[PDB]
Amino acid sequence: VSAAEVVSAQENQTYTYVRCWYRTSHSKDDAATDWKWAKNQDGSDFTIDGYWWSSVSFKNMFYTNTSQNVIRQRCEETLDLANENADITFFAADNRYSYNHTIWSNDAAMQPDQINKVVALGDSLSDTGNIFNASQWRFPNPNSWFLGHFSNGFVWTEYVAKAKNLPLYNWAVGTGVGEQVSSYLTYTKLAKNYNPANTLFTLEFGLNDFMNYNRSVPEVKADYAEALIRLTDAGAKNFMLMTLPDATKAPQFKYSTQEEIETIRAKVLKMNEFIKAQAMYYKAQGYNIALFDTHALFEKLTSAPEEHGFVNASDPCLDINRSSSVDYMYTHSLRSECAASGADKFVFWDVTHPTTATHRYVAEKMLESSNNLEEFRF
Ligand SMILES: [Mg+2]
Repeated sequence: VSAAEVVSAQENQTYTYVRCWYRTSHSKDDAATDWKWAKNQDGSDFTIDGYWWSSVSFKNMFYTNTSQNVIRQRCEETLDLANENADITFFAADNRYSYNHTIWSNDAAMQPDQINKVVALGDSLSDTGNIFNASQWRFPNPNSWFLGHFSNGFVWTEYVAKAKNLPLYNWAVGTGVGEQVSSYLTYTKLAKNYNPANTLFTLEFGLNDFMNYNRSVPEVKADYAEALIRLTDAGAKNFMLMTLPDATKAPQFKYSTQEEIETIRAKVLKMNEFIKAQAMYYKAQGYNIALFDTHALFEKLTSAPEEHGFVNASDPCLDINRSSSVDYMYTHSLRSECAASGADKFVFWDVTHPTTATHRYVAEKMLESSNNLEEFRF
């Protein structure tokens, strides 16, 4: 995008409204959500000033001078739910028909030298709503998956961002990581006072490539190395990396052959050694890298769930008893064991994805790692 098209979009100042989403139930066993327009204390509609921009139709981001904390506070005050599990999220919307557009809060010209946002790249372990908006709010079904998250609540990146009180800008899609990098590079050219050294990047991918597309280990390794080359060349300094959990331990592989399981598992182990090597490579160059061994953690969770506060690591919480992508389009009841224990005691929500309690557990172990993240300046 041209420097003239950047200033041209920035000068096209308007306003929009804020859609405040929330979990309707007080229990995380129920994924259903609803929304209200953010209001001011006087009862008038809350608006934010700024400019829109999109590289392609309906894929709009709204850029505002208003901070994420001010917007979050307006939603909290408007909703007044007395719901400890409200799990509020918010977006820019002109009216009830708008998609859920991400609000980018522009940084100040005089930012201190400290991490001030999280930018996530990856797949369904990280997506907070991209494929959901792209599918017109149909995939995954919003009665059985929490508002576009492939789980019953927040994913690990949201828990990390929450713990550090940082805004989270998500590029993960439940379109490839190379395209997500290109998209991140394009949208941030429209951001004001953007310094990539103040961004904490999260990156996880490879499971979809091995599980769904049967991609070779070298091509996935090459794409991963490419994503880090492109981000570091564009000024990225801070990363949270993770090894891949062995997805063959998820319930969906009850329905796969042993030969398929062994193939995928072998690819995962090879990729994980490469991820560890990549983390070392960037650490050696002076980058701030936090590597967490999610693979080792999932081996423990799936072999001894009781040692980690879980009762079941073998079945989905949802009553899904097959592996079919069609199931993401429909509403499902919880299976009896999960309705009895609560979803906070199951490792898996559906046949593939962790519950939000597992996502929180992973986030907390990641936050602990590298001496409470001693190389990052928050
Ligand atoms: Mg490649």
